[PDB]
Amino acid sequence: GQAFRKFLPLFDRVLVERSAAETVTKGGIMLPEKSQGKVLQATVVAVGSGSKGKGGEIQPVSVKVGDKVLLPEYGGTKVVLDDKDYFLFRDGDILGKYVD
Amino acid sequence: GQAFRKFLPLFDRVLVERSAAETVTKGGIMLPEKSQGKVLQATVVAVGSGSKGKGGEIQPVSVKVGDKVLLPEYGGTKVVLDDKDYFLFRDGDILGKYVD
Amino acid sequence: GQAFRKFLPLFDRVLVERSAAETVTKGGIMLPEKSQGKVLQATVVAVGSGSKGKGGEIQPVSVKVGDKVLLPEYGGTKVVLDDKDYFLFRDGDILGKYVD
Amino acid sequence: GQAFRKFLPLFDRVLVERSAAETVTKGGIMLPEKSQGKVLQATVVAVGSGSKGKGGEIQPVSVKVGDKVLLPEYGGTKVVLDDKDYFLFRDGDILGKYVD
Amino acid sequence: GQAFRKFLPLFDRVLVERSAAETVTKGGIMLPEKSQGKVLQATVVAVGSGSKGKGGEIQPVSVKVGDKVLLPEYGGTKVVLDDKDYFLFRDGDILGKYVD
Amino acid sequence: VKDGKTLNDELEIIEGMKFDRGYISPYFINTSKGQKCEFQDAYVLLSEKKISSIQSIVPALEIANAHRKPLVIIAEDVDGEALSTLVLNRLKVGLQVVAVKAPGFGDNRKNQLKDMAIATGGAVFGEEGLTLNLEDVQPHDLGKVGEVIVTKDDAMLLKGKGDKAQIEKRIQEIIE
Repeated sequence: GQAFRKFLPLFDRVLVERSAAETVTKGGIMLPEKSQGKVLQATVVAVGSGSKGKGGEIQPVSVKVGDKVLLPEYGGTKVVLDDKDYFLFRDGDILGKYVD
Repeated sequence: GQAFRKFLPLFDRVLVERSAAETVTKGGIMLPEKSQGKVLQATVVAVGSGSKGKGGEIQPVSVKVGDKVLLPEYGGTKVVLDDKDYFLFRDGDILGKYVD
Repeated sequence: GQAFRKFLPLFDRVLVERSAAETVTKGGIMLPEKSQGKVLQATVVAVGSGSKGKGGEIQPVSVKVGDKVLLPEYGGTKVVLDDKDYFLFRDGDILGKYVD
Repeated sequence: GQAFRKFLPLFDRVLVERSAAETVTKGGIMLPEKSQGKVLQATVVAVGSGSKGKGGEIQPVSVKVGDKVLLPEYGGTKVVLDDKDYFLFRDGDILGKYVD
Repeated sequence: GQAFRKFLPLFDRVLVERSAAETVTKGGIMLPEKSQGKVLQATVVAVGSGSKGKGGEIQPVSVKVGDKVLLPEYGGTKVVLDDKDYFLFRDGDILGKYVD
Repeated sequence: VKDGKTLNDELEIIEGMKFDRGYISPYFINTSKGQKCEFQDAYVLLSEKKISSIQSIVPALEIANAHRKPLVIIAEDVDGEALSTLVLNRLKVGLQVVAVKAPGFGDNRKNQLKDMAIATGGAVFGEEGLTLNLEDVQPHDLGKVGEVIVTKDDAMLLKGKGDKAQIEKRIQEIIE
């Protein structure tokens, strides 16, 4: 598993950081902060070693550090690292990847 | 798995787009938009790699990109790709496909 | 699997059509349409490929197209094919067959 | 399994002690005790032998004594050892480790 | 398994007796009996043969007769043997042992 | 014109900004001779919303403690965790702080708080329009008063360090 800010996720957990909320629209219209919901786009910054789905070996997580991912609305655990927000999900919770 | 608008579903998730709602009847009578429910017919635009149902290998999804399928009423996750609506299901949520 | 009206059920699902409701009794007494409940007798018109109950192979569905079967009261999904009613069940939901 | 205070956890349970609650802020402002929630940071002081996830062998716990771990909000059992507070979790309850 | 007072528990069940409630404090202050709850410390007096967790063999219980153990708050069954209180647990319910 | 309790008429001149809200807790008293809290060269934190959480009151106190200057918190209400923090820092280490309710009932309360902000040179926090938050406080967002006297029933702010142009502009707005 890969660590981040000296934090290593256990088992199949994935630590991400949510993308910055959009403050202005595409035409220059400023948005209230309290009307901005949780940003479902994230980048993977830490990955656990992986659980043991089959017998005898460790299944690796399907995402690596640096992947852009789409998070679900529910299922994230708040984690504070060096006074900064991060979110811990199970590997099966992440909906999809943005490939480039 | 196959990507679509640089979005790749993880595991056995399938990304579809719902078909266009019917606005007029066969006899030429316009319908209100708010009386149109969710269209349960869709075409598959993205497929995940597939989960590991058996031991040691990856099971592919039963549907490929370009299949028209019949969606269930509940079980789809809203996904916005380039300001356009798309819906993400599980592979087993899908009822059936239309073959031609 | 076998298709019907260009519709193929996925996995172990079975598409049937419910038998016609009885309108007159055996002595010639006509019945209200509201008092006629859902007819639990059906004929199988489409079968899916079948799920994978054991490891490595596909289990076929226990019913074929043309079998007359007895349906449970709950568990059927409404499917409209060419403006006609049809019902989709799981293979284990069907109670029994009538063999001749 | 490793014991501590003549106490040995059974199965895959992990005995930790919660880190000391912060009483003053970084600007030297004293905080009320009742406004201090449960400290989610802990150090592992005892580990069980481990359950048998696979067939025939004992799976060891993923954490050893002395590891700095991050605790979940719920899932800990209060254990009193020599008039001192300790908390017993399952192995899979632990979110992650602080490696150095 | 090992029996006690002509009673042998079946499967992975463990028969213990709770330690005597503390009547006086360390400073000489007597306590009311109604304020003394269930004593979670116990000694194992009988063990079952164990269940069959794996295929073909019987898994023995992790505790033996004479082991000082820590019980959970809930999950015990009252057993009266020769007009004396005893409590029957599942093997997985016991939190840990006191090893000397 | 009001009732007098004496035999003769008396004239009282109320200077500065005095309103009918006293201290929230009696532990802020530092001058026992009149049972009042007196500070000189004090910061002023103004909140249009209530302060009841730890995170909404720590950085203002950190600014006050780092600059070694007294803090006056005028809000709708200070209660619970923030109030206990204020009292604990007052009693134990001797932090120069006092908390006062904001006068008025409705739009007049917001208008009075904005007038205090303009007079003192500070900013109003927890407002509807601009949405400034108490978690992000800078030293320039705090008003400055040369003198403050807080009794049980009233508070009084003297020689606030606001901008004269701001005050004249607010006065002309009130006139219009």
